[PDB]
Amino acid sequence: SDGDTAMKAFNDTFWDPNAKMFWKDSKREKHQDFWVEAELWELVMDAYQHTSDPALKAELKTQIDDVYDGTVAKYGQDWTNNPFNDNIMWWAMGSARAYQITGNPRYLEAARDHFDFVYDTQWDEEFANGGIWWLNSDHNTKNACINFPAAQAALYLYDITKDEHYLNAATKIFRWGKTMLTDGNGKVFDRIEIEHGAVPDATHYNQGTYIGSAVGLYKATGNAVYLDDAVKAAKFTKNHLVDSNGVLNYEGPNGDLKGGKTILMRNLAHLQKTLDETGQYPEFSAEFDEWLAFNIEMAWSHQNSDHIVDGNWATYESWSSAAAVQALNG
Ligand SMILES: *[C@H]1[C@@H](O)[C@@H](O)[C@H](O)[C@@H](CO[C@H]2O[C@H](CO[C@H]3O[C@H](CO)[C@@H](O)[C@H](O)[C@@H]3O)[C@@H](O)[C@H](O)[C@@H]2O)[C@@H]1O
Repeated sequence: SDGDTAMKAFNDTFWDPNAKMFWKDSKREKHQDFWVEAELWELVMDAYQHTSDPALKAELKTQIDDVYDGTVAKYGQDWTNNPFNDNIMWWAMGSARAYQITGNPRYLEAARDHFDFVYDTQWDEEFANGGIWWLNSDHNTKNACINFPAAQAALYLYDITKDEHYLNAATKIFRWGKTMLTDGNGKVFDRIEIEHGAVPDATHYNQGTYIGSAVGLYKATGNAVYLDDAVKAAKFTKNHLVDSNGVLNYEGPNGDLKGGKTILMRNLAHLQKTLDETGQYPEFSAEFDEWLAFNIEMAWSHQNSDHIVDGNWATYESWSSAAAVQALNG
């Protein structure tokens, strides 16, 4: 598959087998940032699930354990001192998925311990009747980039454990977030600050985690209202966070946002699979599928001679270049 060629190329260009970490760029001077490494972890897991090449599948399965090992070697196992609740939760969510694939108890303990630290200590009802703080060092804002990923992490932990506590957490987080961090119609706000209120800046990765938490809640509950929520957020994305030809936007120069199409595509694939399997929203499903295929082909067609795609789809960086690889590993 094109997904096989894209992932092997991405590994050949950016994977460091000594440190067991991705390089940040094609100069190979520094390794990827901590949180982005959890998102390239998930990319390896998504290529693992996508490929029907059994030799590549087995090599990616090994790489799932190596990405964790390289990160724990550099940083330790206990990430609860990191001041960013979102740094912790990206890795808790990756760890839950690694448990689903491998069954290695260390990944369940990592996921649970890190999720529980954030939800139990950083969910607050003093400010705005709920929601998780951005930071554990200072409590001034509650952000989409911690709240929707936390919901997703809780839904993985519910799927793994069937402990209803995790479904209750996912539901409480998502309900609060739809009320306080969206316009009620699919546009996901960046954050809500104590002093200055809502900041209605939308981005690919916050549309993405909203969509993924909504689809996950649909799968856990069978309540169609959650798939409606996902559809409205996908429709916002396809009509607003795109150029005039319908290609998803380039969000640089911000280093966190430049690769956010990676997180968006991952979640849009969950919505695509669920609409295809359920027959929900069939008119939207057919149009969504056409729009995704157009985007994936615009990514495919943007490769250099080493089969790496820079994130401006309309020196190569691993986060920016990851989005095309994710798009081809739906
Ligand atoms: C947590 C963790 O990954 C840490 O390493 C990151 O530094 C941290 C970044 O999050 C902040 O910045 C992003 C991007 O902010 C910019 O884009 C926004 C959307 O357009 C805009 O509102 C903001 O003013 C900036 O221009 C935000 O998306 C986050 O909410 C947060 O402010 C990770 O959160």
